[PDB]
Amino acid sequence: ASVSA
Amino acid sequence: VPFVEDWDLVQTLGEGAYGEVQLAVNRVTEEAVAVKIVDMKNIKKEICINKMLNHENVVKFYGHRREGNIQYLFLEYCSGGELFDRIEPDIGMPEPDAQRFFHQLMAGVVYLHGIGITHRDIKPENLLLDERDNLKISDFGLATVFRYNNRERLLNKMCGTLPYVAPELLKRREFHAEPVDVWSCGIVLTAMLAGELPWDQPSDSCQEYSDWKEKKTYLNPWKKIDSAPLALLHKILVENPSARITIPDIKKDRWYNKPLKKGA
Ligand SMILES: CN[C@@H]1C[C@H]2O[C@@](C)([C@@H]1OC)n1c3ccccc3c3c4c(c5c6ccccc6n2c5c31)C(=O)N[C@@H]4O
Repeated sequence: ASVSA
Repeated sequence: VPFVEDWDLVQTLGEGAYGEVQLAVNRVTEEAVAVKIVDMKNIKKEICINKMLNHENVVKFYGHRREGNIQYLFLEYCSGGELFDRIEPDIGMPEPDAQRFFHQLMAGVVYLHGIGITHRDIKPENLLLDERDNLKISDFGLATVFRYNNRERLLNKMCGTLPYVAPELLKRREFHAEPVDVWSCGIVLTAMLAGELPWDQPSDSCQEYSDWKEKKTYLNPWKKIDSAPLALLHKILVENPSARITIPDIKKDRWYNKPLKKGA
């Protein structure tokens, strides 16, 4: 899992 | 520089009915940050308050982002974990370490009150530590503004955690925000020095609380606390919020200013 800034 | 905006969620820091908090590591820089993820299915207020916070003993806010029904709040990561885990059950911790943590807690609280913000849920589980064991006040989900345009607003909503809540919250319809946080800090100090909470709640129906008001300090947890810090506690855990010691005076307290902890 990941996210963007 | 491509990829610098990518973050990998490598670990779950905390969960619960509200969403989750993940440890995120920057794909390029490897910088670590905490990301609170909330399923919109409150938030707006927490963000507003977080944008106001800039102090070494308060978790910093880096920004927010959302994708439909999910909000992502980027916050300073405190690898040290909860102060709660540094407390030995029924024991506490070395008095010098507790004094240092208390000093930092006061600094954070003085700062918050200075900008008119009250945390409302101060307890060891919400006080985090960084890699150098520096205390960071975290989770402003229950926080609110008690002073705006130099005008104080009395509170009336019951918020917090029973063992840490001030008696006026349960006995009066309205109350001043500041003495409430002061009280909480006193309960946190008790925990750090005795490794146990004095009462389930500060009400006359609670035997432990009645004993304290009756000054039976020969009972636990008071008997495990040295006379110097106990004297301070006698001034903080005062039922009448108007008579309770204020932070400026806590800073003048004897134990508060007693040399105990060697530098790192
Ligand atoms: C009650 N203990 C929990 C421990 C765990 O998750 C919680 C939900 C609580 O910490 C306040 N939690 C939050 C809740 C709301 C906003 C921010 C945070 C947060 C941050 C962090 C951590 C954290 C770091 C290391 C171990 C457990 C942790 N927990 C949190 C956070 C963090 O480092 N930054 C965020 O402020």
